[PDB]
Amino acid sequence: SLALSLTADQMVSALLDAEPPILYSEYDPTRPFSEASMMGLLTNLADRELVHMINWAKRVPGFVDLTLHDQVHLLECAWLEILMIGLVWRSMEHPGKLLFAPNLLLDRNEGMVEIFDMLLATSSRFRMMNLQGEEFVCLKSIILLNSGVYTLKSLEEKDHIHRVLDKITDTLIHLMAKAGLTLQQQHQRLAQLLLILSHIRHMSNKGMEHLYSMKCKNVVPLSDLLLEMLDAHRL
Amino acid sequence: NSLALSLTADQMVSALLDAEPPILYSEYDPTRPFSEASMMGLLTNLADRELVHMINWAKRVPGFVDLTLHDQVHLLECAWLEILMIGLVWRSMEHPGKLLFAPNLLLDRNQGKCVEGMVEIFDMLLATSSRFRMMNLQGEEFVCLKSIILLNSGVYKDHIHRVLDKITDTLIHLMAKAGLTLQQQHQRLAQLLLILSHIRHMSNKGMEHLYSMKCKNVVPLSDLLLEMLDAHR
Amino acid sequence: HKILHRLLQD
Amino acid sequence: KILHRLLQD
Ligand SMILES: CC[C@H]1CCCC(=C(c2ccc(O)cc2)c2ccc(O)cc2)C1
Ligand SMILES: CC[C@H]1CCCC(=C(c2ccc(O)cc2)c2ccc(O)cc2)C1
Repeated sequence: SLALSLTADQMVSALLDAEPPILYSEYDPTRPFSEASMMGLLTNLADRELVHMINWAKRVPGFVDLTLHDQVHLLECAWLEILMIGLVWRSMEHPGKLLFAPNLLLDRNEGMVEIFDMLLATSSRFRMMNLQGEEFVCLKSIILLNSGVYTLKSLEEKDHIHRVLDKITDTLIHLMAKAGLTLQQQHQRLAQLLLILSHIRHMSNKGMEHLYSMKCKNVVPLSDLLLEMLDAHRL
Repeated sequence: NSLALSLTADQMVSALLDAEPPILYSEYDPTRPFSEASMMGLLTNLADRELVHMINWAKRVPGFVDLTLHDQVHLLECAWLEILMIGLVWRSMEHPGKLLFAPNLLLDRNQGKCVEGMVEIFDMLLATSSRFRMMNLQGEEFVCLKSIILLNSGVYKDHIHRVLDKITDTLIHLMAKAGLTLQQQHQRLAQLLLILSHIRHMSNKGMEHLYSMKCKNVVPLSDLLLEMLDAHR
Repeated sequence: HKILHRLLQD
Repeated sequence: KILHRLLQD
């Protein structure tokens, strides 16, 4: 693999160039919205983001080295996690608000509000740490590779994922050392970043519950792709 | 000011090791559980007793007692199944393909193959156990990870932040003490913390099943277990 | 109210 | 399977 041959700077450059764009929603301030229609907007937005995410994943160093079935599994496991850390990243500069889209900035106003507050808290954590763009793309790639690494010779695939994950770890430290952090500060910041991933996992799990609670209630037309991504978490 | 931050690394390790709860036994009777009633019966009884030890363990975790009572409640409600699971995974390290809920309660996936929607969580725990085993996870490292789970999982803040940093220093200290290079240290630190995301995932899937177990009528839940469960819903 | 509130005192 | 299709492209 060429992913294991990349320097930390090359790794960063690769991830930065693979970044998906920020998409617009169908939000219209002159148009009235219910909770049902607002979920419709987000569903539509997430569906279009998924297509970009899939092509982003293919440009994550080491990802296409895997079998298609393993590629499918990782994305099935991580898609809402990746959407959420993207949402949180976009919302850093907007305290108390979530920037779902450049034209969709929502503040806190069922347990949907709880998930909302959880996202706000994570965003608050990002800005207090002064999370960098180079760090963010590393974090996002880690989520993709790690979230499903533990759901014959399938172990060879699992080994490769671990080695790439080690590479991203090396890359994170490299970025922090370049930022002038002491060794103690590097280890502490590394831990801080990775602990956030546990929180992102939690929000994703809670998010899937609500989306499944949604789907069953007719309430909102889920897209064909979202239905399949969602169904993977039901088994 | 908390005395947790004033502790040396070795003192932090000693405090956590001393705070360790015991490994409890399940009820005897050598009947291998192959029913959803019997096995959930055994697991509920064990977890209920383990919870009481966990609560008193948490109070001996440096920094924890410095929090308000409500913050202590919040963290335990958020993390209790995670804490139970990482303990289970740790106990099962030396028994590949098996989960050691207790020294006299050793289950394999074929028993998990009962009970609707548990074999998946079973497999996840087995994978985590194997991972800890292949990493040669040490007891001193384990108690640091378990304390991190307690303090982090419901953290959403500055006191907890510094204590979490202190435990990070403690983990690094242990790895350096074990003779690891700087690169091996931060690589191992990353590997251990990434597993915590999987533990979180397994806990959330576990809550769903426990809630599912509750909604039916199979095992009487203790009032304590019911309140811990309700906190997640 | 909560059992946990009592147990954390003892 | 939509995801498998888009990945295979
Ligand atoms: C259900 C919890 C909620 C929390 C954050 C906002 C959410 C979604 C989301 C998250 C990030 C994002 O960029 C776009 C959309 C979402 C909404 C509907 C859907 O069918 C899929 C995803 C989900
Ligand atoms: C298949 C393993 C997993 C599935 C269901 C949830 C589990 C646990 C459980 C079961 C019943 C219960 O009321 C509270 C907790 C458990 C976890 C760790 C431990 O030391 C004891 C019990 C075990």
